[PDB]
Parts: sequence; structure tokens; C-alpha cells
Amino acid sequence: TCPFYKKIPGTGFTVDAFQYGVVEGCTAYFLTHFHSDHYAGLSKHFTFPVYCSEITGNLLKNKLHVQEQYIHPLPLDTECIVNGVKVVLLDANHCPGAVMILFYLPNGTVILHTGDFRADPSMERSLLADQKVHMLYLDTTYCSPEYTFPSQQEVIRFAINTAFEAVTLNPHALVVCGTYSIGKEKVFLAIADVLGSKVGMSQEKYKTLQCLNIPEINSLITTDMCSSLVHLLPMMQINFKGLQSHLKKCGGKYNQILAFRPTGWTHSNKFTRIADVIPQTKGNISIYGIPYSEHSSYLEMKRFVQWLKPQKIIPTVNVGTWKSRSTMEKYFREWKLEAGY
Ligand code: NI
Repeated sequence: TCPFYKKIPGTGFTVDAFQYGVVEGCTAYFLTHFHSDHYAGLSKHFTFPVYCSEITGNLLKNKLHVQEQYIHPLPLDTECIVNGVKVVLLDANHCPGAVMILFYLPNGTVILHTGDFRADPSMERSLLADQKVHMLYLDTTYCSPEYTFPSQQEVIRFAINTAFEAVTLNPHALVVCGTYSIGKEKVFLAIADVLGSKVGMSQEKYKTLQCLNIPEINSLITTDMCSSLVHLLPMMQINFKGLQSHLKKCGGKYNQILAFRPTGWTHSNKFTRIADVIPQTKGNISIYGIPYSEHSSYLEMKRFVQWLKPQKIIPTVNVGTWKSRSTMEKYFREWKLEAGY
């Protein structure tokens, strides 16, 4: 059945709750972003109002064929009324089109649902600065102190410098980058920009990218693989077997592959700096796992919450085990005692 952490008290609303059938008493279904664990259940047969960003609404129409009459896109950073309740959508610094949702309940309670987010100090100067938030529905993906990672900027600097060196030493090397969802487009776009190439990809992935309102996108991507030396493949093909196979398909144009897997966290992070990352190599194939995250590190999460000072926190991730739930609640109490709220 629908879990309680997907329901907004005092409303008829749910968040990211499309796989439970008709949720009893739900008048408006919000969708924070277009990732499959959150949209699971939507299709052309859905007939309830879906509230989302413009970008998510483009993907619902074009990829899932949801009918236009049930898609209700909202502008960001704008007070809107939905079924009699004031709401605001804020940028979540996750994947394209991802939002956090502020609800202003008729009784005076204010609720923030982060969806999936990567906390940032820039959020301290949005419309969140303007009033008190009482309850926080928090993306707790990496809520433990072992989870450190570098800035996105440091990671992209590493990737650009690595790719440019490799291709300048060998102009017959191909760069491959893995993907299995939207998000992390900076990785492949930044590498293609330094190399003077478009990114080549499947027709399905090109269609998906054309929904994202990215500026000058026609100049950066293509379905013509032959004209490109940065290729995007499914994450599943980013291994020695899959890469050897792909190289065969390129008809002797290339004699080496340098491949990137933008993972979330991996335990080489507790020891190793970004400067010190090395690939796995077999023959003329090298694979780099780079820690490009679109979720908060532990320290980023803690800073956001200690700034916001909510009265009550409701985790939305890692909620399935008692040991995880108890660990998270211990951190919440530490943060509150350190900060004095
Ligand atoms: Ni997500």
C-alpha cells in the first residue's frame, strides 16, 4: 500500500506515488523528477492530474505518452494554487527537471519535500529563506559520514583533462560514456566540447535529450555515430566484453577505448582523492569509475538541515530497515543538539 512518507498531511496530495493504483483520497499526484523509481506506474492510460516541472512534463508526453490534458506543468520559483493550496517548485540540483516542493497548508504548517536533491548553499537564498519550514521530507540517500565526494566541478575537470590528454596522444582513440537514465549530462557534454566533437547516441537517447531544454543542444549531440568520437552507450555495456564488441562495430576507425562510468559513491572515496583515480585496463581498453554524484554528501545534507532548522524530519530513502532508520534518527538528533534548535 502507499507508504505514509509519500502522503502530504492536510491535503489530498501524494508525491512520487504512481505504482499503488488509485490512492484513496488523492486529488493531485505530484512527480518530483523523471527517474523510474519515482514515475513507476505512469503511462498513456493515467487519468488523474499530474503536477510537475515543464521538463518533466515534456518527458511524460514524449517518452511515456501521457495525454496532455492530465499534465500540469508549473513554473519554478512561482507561487501557484493547486486544489486550493499554495505550492512552490524549487530547483533540486539533481537531474534535469528535478524539483523540491514547498506546501503551505491551510492551517499555517509549511512542508518542504526535497524529492531527490544535491544540497547546495545556493538554496539558502531561494524562496526558502522567506519563512519557517516545520516538516522536511528528506532525501537521505547518503546519510552517513563515510559518504564524502568531490564537487561536480572537480570531477568534470578530471574527466576533461584525462580525455583531452588521451586523444591528443592517440587521435585514433574513441571515448565512451555510460548512461541509464537522465542526469549527469555534463560528463559527456564537457568531454565532447574539449574534443571538438558531437556526442553520438541511439535514437531513443537522442529523443530523451531533446526534451530537456538544454541551450544549443542541436550543436552538441547527434544520432550519426560515424561523425562522432564520443559515444554514449547503456551503462550495462561499460565492461571489457561490451566495449571490445563496440570497437569491432566501428570498422577500424579506432584502435583504443577510454570509457567513463559516472557511478554514485564507491569505497575508493574513503581513501583516495580525485587526482589519484586510476582506470581498470585490459589490452587497449581502459575504464574510469568517476564519483559524479547528483545526491547530497553527508556534510552537504547536514549543512542544509542545520540551516533550515525543521521541527520534524521524515526520511524518504533507506527507510526499509530498522538499523538504517535508527542510525538516521541518531544523526538528526546530533545535528539538532550541535546547532541548538
Ligand atoms: Ni533520482
